Amino acid sequence: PQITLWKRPLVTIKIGGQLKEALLDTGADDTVIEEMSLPGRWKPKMIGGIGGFIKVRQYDQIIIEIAGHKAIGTVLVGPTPVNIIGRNLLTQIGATLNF
Amino acid sequence: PQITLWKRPLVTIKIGGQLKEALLDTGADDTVIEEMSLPGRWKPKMIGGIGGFIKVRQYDQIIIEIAGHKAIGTVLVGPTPVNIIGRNLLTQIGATLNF
Ligand SMILES: COc1ccc(S(=O)(=O)N(CC(C)C)C[C@@H](O)[C@H](C[C@]23C[C@H]4C[C@H](C[C@H](C4)C2)C3)NC(=O)O[C@H]2CO[C@H]3OCC[C@H]32)cc1
Ligand SMILES: [Cl-]
Ligand SMILES: [Cl-]
Ligand code: NA
Repeated sequence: PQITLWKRPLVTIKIGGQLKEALLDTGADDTVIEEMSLPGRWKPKMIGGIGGFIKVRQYDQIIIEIAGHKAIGTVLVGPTPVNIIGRNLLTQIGATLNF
Repeated sequence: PQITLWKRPLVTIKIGGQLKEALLDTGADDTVIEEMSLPGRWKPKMIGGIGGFIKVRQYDQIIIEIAGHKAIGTVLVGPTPVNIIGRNLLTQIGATLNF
């Protein structure tokens, strides 16, 4: 699809068996999902943006479905009010910025 | 241009006669730049990032070139980890997300 930026670029994703809405975010290096359980081992990480840093759990090799396209990669889980699909998974679905 | 997301989508901007590097950020509603001097009056704005809320200076109707495309719009000045070009100016340069 071609997604305009007049509004936030929100799509439906499926992760951990759950359907969620998420933001396609080219400024996020990594994908960050609101608090949820995922299977497998994890390790702590700090990520920073406007306002400073938050602590998240890093899960590797997690599959997501993003607007109908399957991808696999690292997912960070932590206290965010909005699910963020970051570059590590945007690349896998062939997303590009065009102008 | 068509910009893939394997690396950060960094571009050169021109604002205040000066060249700076900025990140094209579809998850930002607003454009936020690090401390610099801009002409005219400013207004207060609170914006919320991943780490919490910060006060910024809002300057309206600022001329800015982004990857060679001309925009005239609102620029927020404050402590950001990187200069970010948000949707208010991405729309002016005709950017879309495609996959
Ligand atoms: C290492 O991997 C990551 C490291 C950092 C982030 S980040 O969420 O902090 N951020 C990085 C960027 C600031 C360099 C991504 C941004 O797109 C962030 C994305 C957010 C995702 C989620 C919803 C909302 C607030 C917050 C939580 C940040 C936008 N947007 C943002 O801060 O926008 C501000 C400027 O415009 C305004 O409009 C939106 C908030 C404000 C994500 C993954
Ligand atoms: Cl990854
Ligand atoms: Cl590619
Ligand atoms: Na894992």
